[PDB]
Amino acid sequence: GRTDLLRLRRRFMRDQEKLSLMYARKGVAEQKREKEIKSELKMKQDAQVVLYRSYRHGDLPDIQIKHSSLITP
Amino acid sequence: RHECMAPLTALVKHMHRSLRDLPSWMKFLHGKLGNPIVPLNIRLFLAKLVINTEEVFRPYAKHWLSPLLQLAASENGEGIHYMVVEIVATILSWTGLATPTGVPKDEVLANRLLNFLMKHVFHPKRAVFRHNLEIIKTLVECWKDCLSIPYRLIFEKFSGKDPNSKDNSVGIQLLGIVMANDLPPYDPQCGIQSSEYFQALVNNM
DNA sequence: ATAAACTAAAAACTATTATTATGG
DNA sequence: CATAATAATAGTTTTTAGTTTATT
Repeated sequence: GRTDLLRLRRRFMRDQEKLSLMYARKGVAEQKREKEIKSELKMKQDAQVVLYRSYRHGDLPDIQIKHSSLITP
Repeated sequence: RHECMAPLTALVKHMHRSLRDLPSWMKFLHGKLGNPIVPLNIRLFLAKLVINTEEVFRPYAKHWLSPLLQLAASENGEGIHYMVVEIVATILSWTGLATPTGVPKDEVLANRLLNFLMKHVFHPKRAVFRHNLEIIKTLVECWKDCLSIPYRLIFEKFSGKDPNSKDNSVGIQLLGIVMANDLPPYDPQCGIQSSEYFQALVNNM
């Protein structure tokens, strides 16, 4: 219980801000509409492609790859 | 809110920059608070301070265990509930640093504070009431050391008016707080009858 | 001058549904 | 100006007051 004081202060609502809370919920909802629109438009695109091999850099191709690395692709 | 405390806060910051009961005057203030005679002006000054200074005396809060509790008990400024909840939040912000299970003084202080809060726990509001309930749950499940259940004030809280309109549900949620603990559902000790104690339950049922 | 039905039975029991007291 | 909400509304059967049509 470390956030317990933080839980207290975040729940210090007794300045009677019910209308303020609902308005904050409203603004959050509008931003959620915007962000959701953006996310939907983004995800219709092809998702990021997954790889299947480790890789190393040198002056030569490293033949030390394993059978798994070869056949998973 | 407190405003003259700002230099005190600067003092705390400076000392913690420079910083067992190694005295940087917390012996002086330790005595200044341990007495339940310290004036409410100075009492609340020290209270707000130690709220803001809980971090510095972690492997010290056990010695601070008794003051805060006796500070917590029978609190009599911005509001009694305000400082009560703030200080108990500070106390439970540590759990292994100190426990009110040593001298029976802290144990009885904790029990008396429990009675105070369960007397006080209610809101016309929704969450902050449930926030208090969760406060009770957190304290009982972080100590579980000397904590004992009255069941009597509890009984009248949940037995209620035989509600044609929901009111005693506060006592029901208190029972649920107990239920979250592995504590006995109701000690069949004397109580009042130990049999109808559940007849009132099934009545409100 | 209407004794049958003249004409449509004013009304709750016992069952559901949109309200918002609020949840956030 | 959003959302597990919630509940005051309504709608079915009874049984009164309207009325024809002979009835003398």
